[PDB]
Amino acid sequence: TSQVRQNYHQDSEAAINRQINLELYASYVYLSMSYYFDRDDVALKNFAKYFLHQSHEEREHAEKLMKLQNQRGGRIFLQDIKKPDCDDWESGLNAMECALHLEKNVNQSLLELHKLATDKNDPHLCDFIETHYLNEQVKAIKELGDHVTNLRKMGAPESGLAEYLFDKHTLG
Amino acid sequence: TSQVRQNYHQDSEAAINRQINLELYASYVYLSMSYYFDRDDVALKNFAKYFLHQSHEEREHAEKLMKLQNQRGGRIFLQDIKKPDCDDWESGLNAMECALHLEKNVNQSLLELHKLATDKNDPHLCDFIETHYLNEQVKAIKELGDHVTNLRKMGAPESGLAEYLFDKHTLG
Amino acid sequence: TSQVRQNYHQDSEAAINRQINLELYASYVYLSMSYYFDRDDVALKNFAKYFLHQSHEEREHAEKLMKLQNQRGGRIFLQDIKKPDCDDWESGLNAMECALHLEKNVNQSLLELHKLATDKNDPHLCDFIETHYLNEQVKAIKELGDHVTNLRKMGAPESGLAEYLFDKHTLG
Amino acid sequence: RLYWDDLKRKLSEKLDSTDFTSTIKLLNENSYVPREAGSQKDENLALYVENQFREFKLSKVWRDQHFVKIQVKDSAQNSVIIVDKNGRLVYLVENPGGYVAYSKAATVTGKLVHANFGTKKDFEDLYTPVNGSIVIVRAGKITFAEKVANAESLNAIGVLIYMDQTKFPIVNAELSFFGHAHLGTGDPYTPGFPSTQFPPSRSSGLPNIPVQTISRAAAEKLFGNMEGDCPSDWKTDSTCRMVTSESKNVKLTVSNVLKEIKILNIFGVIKGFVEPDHYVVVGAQRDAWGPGAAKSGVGTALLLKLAQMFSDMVLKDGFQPSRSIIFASWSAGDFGSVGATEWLEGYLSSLHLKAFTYINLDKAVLGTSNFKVSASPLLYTLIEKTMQNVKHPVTGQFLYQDSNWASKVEKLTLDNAAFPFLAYSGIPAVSFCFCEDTDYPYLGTTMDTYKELIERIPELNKVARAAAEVAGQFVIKLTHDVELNLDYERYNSQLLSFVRDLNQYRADIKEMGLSLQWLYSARGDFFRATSRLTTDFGNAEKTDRFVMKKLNDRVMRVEYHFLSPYVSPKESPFRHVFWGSGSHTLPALLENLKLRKQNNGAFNETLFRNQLALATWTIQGAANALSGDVWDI
Amino acid sequence: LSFVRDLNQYRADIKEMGLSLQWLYSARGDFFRATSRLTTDFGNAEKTDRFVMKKLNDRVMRVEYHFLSPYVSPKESPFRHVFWGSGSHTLPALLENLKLRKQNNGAFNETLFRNQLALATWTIQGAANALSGDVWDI
Repeated sequence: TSQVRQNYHQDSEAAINRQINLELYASYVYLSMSYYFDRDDVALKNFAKYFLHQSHEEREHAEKLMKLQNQRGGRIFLQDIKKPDCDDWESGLNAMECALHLEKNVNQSLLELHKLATDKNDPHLCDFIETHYLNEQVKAIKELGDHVTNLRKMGAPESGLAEYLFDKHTLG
Repeated sequence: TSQVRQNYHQDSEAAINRQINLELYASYVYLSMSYYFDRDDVALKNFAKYFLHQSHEEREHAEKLMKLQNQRGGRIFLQDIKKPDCDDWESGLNAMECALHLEKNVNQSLLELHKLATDKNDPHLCDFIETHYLNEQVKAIKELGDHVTNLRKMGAPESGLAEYLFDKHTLG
Repeated sequence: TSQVRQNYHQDSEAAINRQINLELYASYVYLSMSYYFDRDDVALKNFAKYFLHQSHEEREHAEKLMKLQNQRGGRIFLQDIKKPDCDDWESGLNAMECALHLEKNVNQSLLELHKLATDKNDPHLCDFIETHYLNEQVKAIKELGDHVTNLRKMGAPESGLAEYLFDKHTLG
Repeated sequence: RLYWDDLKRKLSEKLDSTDFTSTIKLLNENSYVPREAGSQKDENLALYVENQFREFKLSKVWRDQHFVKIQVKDSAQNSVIIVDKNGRLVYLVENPGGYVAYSKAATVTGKLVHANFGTKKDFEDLYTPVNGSIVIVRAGKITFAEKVANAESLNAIGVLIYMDQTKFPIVNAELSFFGHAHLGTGDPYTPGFPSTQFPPSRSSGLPNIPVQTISRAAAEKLFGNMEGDCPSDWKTDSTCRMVTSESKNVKLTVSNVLKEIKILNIFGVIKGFVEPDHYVVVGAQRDAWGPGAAKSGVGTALLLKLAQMFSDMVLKDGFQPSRSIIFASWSAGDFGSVGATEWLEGYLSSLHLKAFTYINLDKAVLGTSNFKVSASPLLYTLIEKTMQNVKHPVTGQFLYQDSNWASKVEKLTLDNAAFPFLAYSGIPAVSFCFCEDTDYPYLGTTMDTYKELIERIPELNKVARAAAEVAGQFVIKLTHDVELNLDYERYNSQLLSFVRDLNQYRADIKEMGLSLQWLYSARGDFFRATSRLTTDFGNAEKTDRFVMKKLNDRVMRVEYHFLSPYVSPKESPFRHVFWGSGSHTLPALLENLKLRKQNNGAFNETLFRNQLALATWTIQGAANALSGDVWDI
Repeated sequence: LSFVRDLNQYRADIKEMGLSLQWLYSARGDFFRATSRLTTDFGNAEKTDRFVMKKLNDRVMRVEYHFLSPYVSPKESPFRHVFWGSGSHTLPALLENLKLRKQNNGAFNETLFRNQLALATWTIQGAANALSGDVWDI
């Protein structure tokens, strides 16, 4: 057993490994979305920039969980990073909707993780999740909701003008 | 067909997609190596920093290839990013040896890509590979060779003192 | 075999060693030319400065090839540096003509090297030669041609006034 | 002349001090390491083997040179690509390190369908129609050539082959491998005339579809894009899947090219003292795609050591073989015993009057657990007596442990150099090996090295030693005894077994107006012919080389008289009605007849009546050929 | 000899087809050698040794049969003898197909001829090799 390990349940260790994979998966989804908007037949550069930034943030989320695993004396176990569900994201609106769904899925996973940490009476892990993840998810979900709303109200996805102007004014 | 596409063979397009996956795989290998050295029972912080930097460089390599695909009017097709071959990298020396093997494999893939580009008379793609990848690989392979040599000469992996001092003097 | 060596033919390795010698030889020719113009009975200080700079550039060219040899896992093999063909370079014009001939010879050697690299499908080596040598040779040859032309038009070598004024206006 | 007991001892004690591993290691050096047929390294080894024969001082050593068309991979890479039917954008999955010789050079795009081993049965058991699709199959069970044929037979447009980890527990999943898909042996492009000008091939046995070998990694990446779990019956990796997703299909590009090469068969001979014009032939494959330690090295090593030993026994120890012993180092074995077949083809119908036995030395050492043998029934007795006094290298017990081993013997297959000898030339042949229930995984890869070999089999020297003893005892018995150790009586069991099977349809032969009476009579007549021959041998004076010559010549012709006289060797080279391939073999006759229980139109009553006739005629002819003098009936 | 002598009356037409007759000449030479060796062997044999005579006589007994073409099925064409049988595999057929090359009519069959040339050469070589005796004698 690790010389540093204390009050860290094997179930929590495993759940942290699963969360690491999910964060890496989210990074990959956003990477794919970003370059879709870089296609010459899509060509929305600020959508591309926005999603690339989101991708990099998810890699940071994964790295912090890997750090946590080692801090607590658990052992990192990695698995394949699955390719994103879609190759062609259809429109700015559809990509935003997919991102919203993704962030809500990630949030649900984090809430399940917190429930486990609570069940195993691991207040350090609870605080870690609350501090570094839970409000970040709430903010991300709210932002994506706001974006989806604006795109719908502007007339997306049918209006190419709507996505163009949103790209300039909201994401620019 | 893409309005921008010109002199870009479907085989080259596919090979670029395969290379994107390989770059992402290399990023993942280095990420895994990095956090191995962050374990409390390994605890070589400059090995960890070195490999984390290498991981981030590989993500940049992947992104540039995704940009290239779109520049030429090809379409990005992503696949799962396979987990690294190892979970426990054993020692600083063994990790360096694995990195050396990885970079040589990546180089071979790039040389095959260049051969294809040459066969399809795609000088833009040839120049892209030469400019952004081939010398970077030669430099990386040389650096890893140098590192492996020093670790061996110092008495690694048996000498924990060797890896400790290499961590401070070469990677610090 | 070197742990770094990959796609580097023994013929290319040998050709790089021959090129190292040629670059060192060129450095020596220019060193000799420089000090000819420093003689009290020649006394053209800017010709001397110009050729001394060229000499130092050739040493840099040699060093970069030695670096390349090691980068690719080849082994440097040195040979005697032959003394320059001439002791007395006769005039500013004649020295410029000799330099022009030298740079064209060096260029031919580099083109033969590139042909070999191409035949052995070594795109890294091709790019190295193109990037660091081929345009430098074209620029050097053009500059020396320009210099020879001006000296001839001004009335050199018969006109000591021509070489004097060229020394001040072009090389000063 | 020496006693069999002394020859046995001499052989054994020479073997005791023989160093096999050194030679196998030597053949794995860089001067020979990658020795594809016709390459300079192959040519190097050919020269080395030839020199060694000269040092052994064999009666004569010579070259049998041939020019043949093989296929090698092009400077352009073969590729396996996944296509999105949406937009038709492609993704490169692999440029395989290996290839499959004789693949059609072509580019094909379709759905991908798994068909297990691509056996005839595997295809019928498919709930997914292969037609118009590319097929992927695991290596093993049958040759690549058969997999391609079976698939081509169902209109598949291409074939991928990988080594699954269950059948090939190889750590490196990126390993690429080689083989060929020519459904025969010899050069497939053999125009009977020189040409610039291009003539079509005809009955060549060549694939009309692209076929390509891929790494397990590449296969699993393909599985990543497929659906449907594989039947647990296949006993394969959980990775495996059955069909591409709706939106995806695979594209295969093979661009292999034809190259003419100069192969060398290297021959040594120890001349016989009584009938030198008759020989036992001992051969091994010298060429390999990679290092081919097990594929090629073992065999060539045994070939060299056997040649040396027998030369010493003749010159020092007084061994005096009655008939000649020829040692043969073949080239282009990896392409379908091409070297061996080219030589065989010079003597289509005459060779069986000189060569009375071929012993193949290829892949004799692959493991430790088992000793396997495939051969003409004419050698079962020799094989048995030999196993009864050769010991297992690990175990210490005699190889002979099962009184019933002969009924469980599997027949020579097409990938065995022993095959063309028996089935095309009518020369009794035998292949054998120490092995496991598992294929040697590294065959046809760059991992077939000495180091790999010496690692899975640390007793390599002892095992190779046991392999040499069986081959050596074969060779001594065969050239020492005054009778030929060809047990012609064995074909009574074979005919019995065959008629016994056929008699399971004595009803269906009624509903067709046919009697089997003339066939029974042929079988009876063969029995009589062998009985008379045994009596003649017994009544012969063993010291009268004239009468023995006459009786031995009759025995030497048994095998050949089972080659069907009613089929051209060009259209179907494998004429042996027991062991060859085609509608003229006894097995074919049975399969056509088994297709009569189904009321489907697969049965071919007409064909059967011809098969029945030709079989009867062939068997009668053999019986009549054995009976001796025309006034004895 | 007679057959090649006839065939040699077209050493020109064999050029315009990119073909050498060299391997056929060599087969004929090899058969000549094989018979010469056999005559010598008979002379050097002890006529009272029925074993050596048996061996030499058996070789003589096989000459005729080795001129049956091994490359045609006896069912499709029973008369396989390249000198005396019937079909496209006989030496005469090879000549007749070639005589049809003086007429610029489409009767000539260049492809067939290249096969005929090949099969003839192979048949003749095979017979020469079948007669030569022990495989170490060449």
